[PDB]
Amino acid sequence: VSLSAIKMLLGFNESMNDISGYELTWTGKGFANALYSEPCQKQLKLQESFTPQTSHPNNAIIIGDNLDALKLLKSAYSEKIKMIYIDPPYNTGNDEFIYPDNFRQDYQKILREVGESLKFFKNTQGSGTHSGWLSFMLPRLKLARDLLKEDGVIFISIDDNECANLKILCDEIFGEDNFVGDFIRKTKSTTNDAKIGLNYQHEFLLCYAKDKNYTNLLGNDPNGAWINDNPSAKSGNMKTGYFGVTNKVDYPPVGMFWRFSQKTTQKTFDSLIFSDNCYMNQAATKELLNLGMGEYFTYPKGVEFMKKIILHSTTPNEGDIILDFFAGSGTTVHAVMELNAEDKGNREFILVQIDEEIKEDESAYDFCKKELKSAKPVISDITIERVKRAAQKISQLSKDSGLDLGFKVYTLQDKSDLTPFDKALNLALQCGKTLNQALEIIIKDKLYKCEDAYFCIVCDEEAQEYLAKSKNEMIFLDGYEEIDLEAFLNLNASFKERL
Amino acid sequence: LSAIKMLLGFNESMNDISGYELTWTGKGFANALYSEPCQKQLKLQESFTPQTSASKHPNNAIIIGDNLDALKLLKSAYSEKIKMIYIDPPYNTGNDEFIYPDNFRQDYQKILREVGESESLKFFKNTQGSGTHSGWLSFMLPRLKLARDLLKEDGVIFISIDDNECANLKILCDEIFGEDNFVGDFIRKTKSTTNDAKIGLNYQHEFLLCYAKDKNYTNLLGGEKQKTFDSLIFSDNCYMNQAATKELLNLGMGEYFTYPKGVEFMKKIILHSTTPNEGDIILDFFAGSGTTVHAVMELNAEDKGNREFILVQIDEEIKEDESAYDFCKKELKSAKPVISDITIERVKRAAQKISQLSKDSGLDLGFKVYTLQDKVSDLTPFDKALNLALQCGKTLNQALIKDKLYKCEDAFCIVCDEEAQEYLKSKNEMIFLDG
Ligand SMILES: Nc1ncnc2c1ncn2[C@@H]1O[C@H](C[C@@H](N)CC[C@H](N)C(=O)O)[C@@H](O)[C@H]1O
Ligand SMILES: Nc1ncnc2c1ncn2[C@@H]1O[C@H](C[C@@H](N)CC[C@H](N)C(=O)O)[C@@H](O)[C@H]1O
Repeated sequence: VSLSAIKMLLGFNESMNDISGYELTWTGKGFANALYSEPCQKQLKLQESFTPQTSHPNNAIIIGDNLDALKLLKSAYSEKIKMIYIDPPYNTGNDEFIYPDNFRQDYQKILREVGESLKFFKNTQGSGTHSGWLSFMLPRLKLARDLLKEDGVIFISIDDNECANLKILCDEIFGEDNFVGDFIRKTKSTTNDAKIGLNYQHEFLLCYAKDKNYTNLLGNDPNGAWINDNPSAKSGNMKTGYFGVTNKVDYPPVGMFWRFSQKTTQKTFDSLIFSDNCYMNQAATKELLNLGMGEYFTYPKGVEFMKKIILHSTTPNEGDIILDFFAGSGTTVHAVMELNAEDKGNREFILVQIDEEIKEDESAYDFCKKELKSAKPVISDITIERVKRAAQKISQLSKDSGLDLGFKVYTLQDKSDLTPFDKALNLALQCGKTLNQALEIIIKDKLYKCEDAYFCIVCDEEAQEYLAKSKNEMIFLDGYEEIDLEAFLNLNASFKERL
Repeated sequence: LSAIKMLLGFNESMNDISGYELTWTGKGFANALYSEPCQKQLKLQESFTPQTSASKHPNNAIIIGDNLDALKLLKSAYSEKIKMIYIDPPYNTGNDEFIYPDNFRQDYQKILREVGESESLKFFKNTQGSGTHSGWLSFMLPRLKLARDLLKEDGVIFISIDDNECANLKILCDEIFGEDNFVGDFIRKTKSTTNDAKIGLNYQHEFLLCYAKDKNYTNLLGGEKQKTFDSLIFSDNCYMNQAATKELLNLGMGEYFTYPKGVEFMKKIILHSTTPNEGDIILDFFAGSGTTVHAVMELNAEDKGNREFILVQIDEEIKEDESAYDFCKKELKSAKPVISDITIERVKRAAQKISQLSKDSGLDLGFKVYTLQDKVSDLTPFDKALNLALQCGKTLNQALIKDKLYKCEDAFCIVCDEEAQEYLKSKNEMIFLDG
């Protein structure tokens, strides 16, 4: 209710955007940055442990908003992730994007400034607009950066609708100097929307380094750091590769052929490697068709595509962790497990997928109900199932039992429906221990032990105190549980911590 | 410092209502320079014709000077008239870093209407020095706005660019042409194996952005407007940098321009964005080595089309350590070696070789060189009249009483006295007069 010569205000604002400098602004950016600093409200709850009957699994799938997962993982994975890959929602005309964080309680708590005029900003931010999509991506990218090791990188798939906004957002978050580069993937051969004579047939894969100084994307008689690698690769040397090597006849693993026959070794990541017909959308569709989940996931990425990203951004034999927090059909872990089996590596993975209702009219709905024992069909149901089937089919073909296709499923509960185990695993997470660090040994529904530290939940001076007559190891108590005085004090000295 | 707390806060609150926008230092002055009246006029410098076709007036033009002043000056006659623009502006890379030039102009008069040097001005030019985005965007804005004015309803603009400024460019064109009028982007493979792979990356491509004046009226098929324009067509080895440098070598100009585009690349662009027989005009106001018009000539000569071009090229002084210096000052006998010299010699050599291969009397390979003088005194009467005709809607393609009166189509005179007074026979001509 004021005077339309507010050009005063609009002038002062614009001149201040000049003084403030180069920056991509948009409606709601201020709150998106505040959501990033809010405490974490969630806790992990164990749900399932899948093995494929071989063996505690080094891999993990978390169900929930990736905003909550990442906040939760920060307590133990700050500067621990080797690579992040995310295929987020493009903000196309077709599947157009609604800003979800409107609804979060901590966002409405963040909106304590004024719960009236808010109607105008809702329309301005809106649906299919850039403001909503960018607000959504900001806090999650910031957290993703927090989880990267210094030699870590993040890849993000994107199309024309938000490529440029994305690149500029990542510049602001990761530092423009840490832009590694962009990869082009060919998506199709012929277009069907050739309305103006253009056959638009590609998308983008942006790569940012946490610290580009440490980035590397390459692919005598005494023992040394050579440790000769696999003599077989997934190649095309059918006849000139399937043959025979104390007597024992060695033949190459099936689906793979010998690298021999009856500086010039490193490979660079080429910015156009994915412009080849191999990485088109057709390839992914046939992959999920063949897992029987083709009715249920409409736009997966492709395995050989993901396999190459992983191969260039990770090492085979150092427990590199791969995080994908926009999982979808789980193509990333299908790639990880499949590459790990090929070079006999130990890559670990963390997957995140929100649990959004599948609508009744979708084919996956009945599949979830009937085939997947599910009360309310969620997208994570078929995420998990695709991973199961891939792990199961890799397991059948691969023989190495020192090869880990299992994972554990976790959900996110708002911070008494927690097991003692959930309570203890949450305390160990809050204490630096990670999801792969051996599912802490059980000791009597009250005390648990991870790596070489114990985690105490029902500090009733049972053998709890008598076992804790073992010195030289850190003891953590859950300070939000109930706790007996005499036991606390008798546990006298100083390598103890209540949290 | 406590007062700043709401200043930066009122700003955030104002940006929320302002909405989505790419901002940078000096965008406001960049938009004001667009609106400043044109300060220059044209002076004929040369007329070239390859073979004895003797087509006294070529329909093709080359303008030496600042594309900013050029487009402002073409805006009268050539508004909504250009069919396809192509520009390969400076990329603002790390080595060939880009300095903002426009703050040596009537940007001074604009800053005089503001506060003038004065302590505040030393703040804006410091935050906008050397290879910043802000200087490059401020530079690109007014010229891109003018480029839009000249495109016709069915016009498109193509802009080459690399990773340094792609995203900034895409967002700047969205604001100028409308996001809906974004056509698509094309990918050109640049090389096979890169200079140095410091981090194991082999970065081998660049971008070609396409915007339409009005995406409703655009057609990028090949014929008379069927074969589509594939967004990955230039990812083939055929369009790498080595092709282009191979062509300058073949014209004897290998040592004289550094990173030229390639003829086969520009040809396919012209083929998809223009009809062969309709007088479509191609405008390229970052001429460089003039690959663009080499391509439209070579293309007109195969399907016998009538496309016309307009080149603009700044007359930047070449320095004595660059080999083209000795070349311009002797071979081209230029008093001052400027990049436009080698622009025009490449166009000439290509017109020659194409002429010597053609058997077509009526294929137009010549052009006129115009220069841009501030005077607004060193203008011959025909130049005085050329500007007169130019501002009344007559195109440079159109040809204009012995130093007294001129007739471009059914119309102009500089000295309006006796001889012309009786010359009023051709009643109903609506002839124009100067001031
Ligand atoms: N807040 C969120 N947290 C976690 N996942 C989300 C969230 N929002 C959307 N997603 C999911 O991220 C996925 C986006 C997909 N494009 C991912 C594709 C996946 N790479 C594939 O190959 O199928 C969808 O499954 C989304 O439901
Ligand atoms: N204000 C300006 N007005 C006209 N030309 C300019 C201006 N600034 C830079 N240029 C020139 O535009 C050209 C940019 C080049 N990259 C174009 C190369 C050209 N497409 C080729 O194939 O060789 C350079 O020759 C610049 O000197």
